[PDB]
Amino acid sequence: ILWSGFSREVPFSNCSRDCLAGTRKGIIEGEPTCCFECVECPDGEYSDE
Amino acid sequence: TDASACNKCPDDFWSNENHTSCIAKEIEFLSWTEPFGIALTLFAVLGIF
Ligand SMILES: *[C@@H]1O[C@H](CO)[C@@H](O)[C@H](O)[C@H]1NC(C)=O
Ligand SMILES: [Ca+2]
Repeated sequence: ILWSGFSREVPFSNCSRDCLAGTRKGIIEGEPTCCFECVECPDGEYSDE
Repeated sequence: TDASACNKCPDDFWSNENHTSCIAKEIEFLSWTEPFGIALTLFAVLGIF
């Protein structure tokens, strides 16, 4: 597959970039579930995924 | 109500137990009017006498 006719990498077509391990998804009012924020986890809490 | 995310309380203040409204961080020092402070100053005055 030549993606745009010349490239070789799968394009990124997500509304928001994936949140990191230390962060968690946060909603944005008026936007669908595919669009979220990357609010950091509070102290005493962790996230591995 | 229906708050998407919790907002940061000002620096001088701190949130209460229900996280509804945040109040000022309690000042703290050995007050002259405090019972311990008044007892210590009474002891010092009696000793000076
Ligand atoms: C929660 O605690 C705060 C403390 O200031 C106060 O608003 C009240 O006692 C409790 N209830 C609500 C609904 O805030
Ligand atoms: Ca909308």
